[PDB]
Amino acid sequence: SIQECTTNFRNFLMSFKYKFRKILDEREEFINNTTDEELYYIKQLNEMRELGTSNLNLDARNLLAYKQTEDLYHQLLNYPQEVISIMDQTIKDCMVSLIVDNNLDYDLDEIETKFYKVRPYNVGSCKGMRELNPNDIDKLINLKGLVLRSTPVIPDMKVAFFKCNVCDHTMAVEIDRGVIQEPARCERIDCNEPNSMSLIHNRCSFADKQVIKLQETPDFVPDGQTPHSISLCVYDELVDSCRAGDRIEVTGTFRSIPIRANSRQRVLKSLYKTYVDVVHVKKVHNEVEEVRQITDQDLAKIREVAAREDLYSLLARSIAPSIYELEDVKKGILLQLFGGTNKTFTKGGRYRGDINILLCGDPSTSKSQILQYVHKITPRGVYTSGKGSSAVGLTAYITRDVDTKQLVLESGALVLSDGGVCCIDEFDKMSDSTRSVLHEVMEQQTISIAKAGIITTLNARSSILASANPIGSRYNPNLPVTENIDLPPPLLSRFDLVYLVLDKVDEKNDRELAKHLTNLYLEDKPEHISQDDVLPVEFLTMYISYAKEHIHPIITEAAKTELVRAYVGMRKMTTRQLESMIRLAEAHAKKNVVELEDVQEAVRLIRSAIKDYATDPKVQTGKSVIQRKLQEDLSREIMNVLKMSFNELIKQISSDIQEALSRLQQEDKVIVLGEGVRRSVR
Amino acid sequence: NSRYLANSKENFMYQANLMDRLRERERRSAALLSQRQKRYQQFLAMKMTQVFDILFSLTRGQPYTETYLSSLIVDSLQDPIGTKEASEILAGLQGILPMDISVHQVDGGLKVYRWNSLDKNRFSKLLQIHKSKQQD
Repeated sequence: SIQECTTNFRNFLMSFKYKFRKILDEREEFINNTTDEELYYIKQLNEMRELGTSNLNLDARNLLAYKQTEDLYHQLLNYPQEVISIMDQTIKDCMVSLIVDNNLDYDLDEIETKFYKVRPYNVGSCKGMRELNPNDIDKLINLKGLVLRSTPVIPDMKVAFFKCNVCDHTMAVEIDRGVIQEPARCERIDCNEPNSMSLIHNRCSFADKQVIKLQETPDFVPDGQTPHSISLCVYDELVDSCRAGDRIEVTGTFRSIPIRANSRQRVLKSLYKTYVDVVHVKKVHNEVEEVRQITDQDLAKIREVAAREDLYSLLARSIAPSIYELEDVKKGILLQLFGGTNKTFTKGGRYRGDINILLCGDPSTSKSQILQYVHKITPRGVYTSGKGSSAVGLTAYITRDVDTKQLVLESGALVLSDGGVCCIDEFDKMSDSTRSVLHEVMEQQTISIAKAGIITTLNARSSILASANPIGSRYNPNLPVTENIDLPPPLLSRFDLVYLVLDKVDEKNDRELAKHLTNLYLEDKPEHISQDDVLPVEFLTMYISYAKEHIHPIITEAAKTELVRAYVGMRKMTTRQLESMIRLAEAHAKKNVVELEDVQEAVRLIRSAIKDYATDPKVQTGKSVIQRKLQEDLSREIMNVLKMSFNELIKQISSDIQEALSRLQQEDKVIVLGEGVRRSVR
Repeated sequence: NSRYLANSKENFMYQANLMDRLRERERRSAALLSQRQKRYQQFLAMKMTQVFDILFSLTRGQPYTETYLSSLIVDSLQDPIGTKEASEILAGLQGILPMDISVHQVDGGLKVYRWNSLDKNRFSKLLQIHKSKQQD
């Protein structure tokens, strides 16, 4: 009903608080009594008069929170063709009531003449392009896809302009439902001549109309099927707001227009061209004021794991519970998913904050299995090969549309992954023309292509996770790293972590690895492992997306001092290694600050690959003393006291400290006397 | 004899009396630094006069943010004014016509400008008053 939907929407905009949205979202532990009690729609209506806009970003989730608007939200998803027209009239009467209640000296004619439009978005009916049932004609369905191409603005006539050829009588006839009712006779009494009005297209009021081709999201497309596309229609002032390679959320009506079988006849085919009329554009003009993702109950569990000291070991085991060992390798990949923040500068250059990890060593060591697991976690991750993708498939291949037969520009494997991790297999089997393109992606995160007279720079800010392989498929220990792999020296310095996973023959390692792989095939579920030791895939994705949008670590003065000293010591044994330790230390605490414990962990990951070598590439008790010198060093401080606690010995002079104390206890040289303090021999 | 900065005097190669001149250099912190701040006012007072005759000679009423208005002034005066200097032009014009230009701050670091009626005769009379106050 018209009168029923009017009073329901009027009282909703005058009696709504932020506490109602927190009820349906299961948010009862973070409710403020100063900001949630105030009306949100009142401040939005007051800002429209001050700024002078004419579009309201109405949230569809707010209608479900109110118990009196339960039937109104169901009617909007059914046929919004008659519901939006009611909301455009109820918002006009509410604007006039706010002026009389405030008693302002403003022009009332300039406000009533302005036609206000409502833009609903973020509904509950999130049906994809494959679930478009035929009974959903003219229904607002939210779509979550990706923009493929962009078409220029096409003018759409709205008000026709006519002019006589005898008396020159200008007229203005509006178009109703796409029907241009031309006048048969002139309106002038002195003229009155049939078929004497001329249509002037240069004096007509045109409207903006843009066609955007949206591609289906690969996260929802089932395995074995190709993602289709759909046509979108953007009107009003929302044009020129969606570029190629952007993740938006289209929540508009699902209309349809008939097609003609011939360009000269008036016949129509049985098929109807389906198109989605865009109403609101929510990126994943104006700006998002806030987001209400996940659940507040899950945030308490997130902070519970963050308070535990075993976070670096729990997340390393849950990222790959099917691969044994590789603790140093999994610790680097975990930081690649998080990564450092992006401190954007206005007068400075853009610094790449991603972590480029390169795997090396002998093959058949669970190298290809790692690239298949990160792709399933990242929502924008891809998986490509070496020889299967040259320098054209990774950049942007110049394709053509099968509808307009025009030269279009399609994104590649490096452009579609705007925000994820790119998994490339067989990095050593790439051509020379493909290795030169990755030099600019790992530095400025930009792809400049100048072919066929089109010199454009494409942005590609994503991490590269590849796995190299030797020439003879066997890493010889008597050969340098630059000679075993055919990778360019400049390409090796651009990476951040160059792991070398070797296949060493060990009886103690092959016995434990075979028992771990056999337990996964015996039982489908790890019953021996507790639930608090392995995190599910759904909880791991919510912990990375939440920290990458709110947690921003800042390098303090104490953390920046140790980074300079660590960079000088590494050269005394390029500038790319300095930026790798910054993103590694920032992702470990992602804590609002960078502590000293996070910087020390990043140096251990870098020293794990660049050590045990100096002028040439390719036990410690008697030959390298240490144990012989520590017996006279730690006992020297103890003898000086008698002439102490365990914490005072470290500050006055810690795995080697406890080992030296156990050696003197067997020779009757010291006294334990508990773990608190130590006593010397009498 | 007009302004021509082209002379051969530049780069001509080749007790405690001069030490007193270095002591007077400390007074430049309140004189030379104050003159530098007044030099930017000369490039902002007379610069905002032609800006009001450029934006108001076009659209009006519709809302315009600070980021959208800054890119329109630089693109129209590149044949210049930087991005930082364009922000001070709209800020100085608010004190002249507070009843014509409405500024509403947004919680996040954004400023939206809006004007209804921009009269050229009213701005021409107020431009001579602001120019004479800075000269004293």
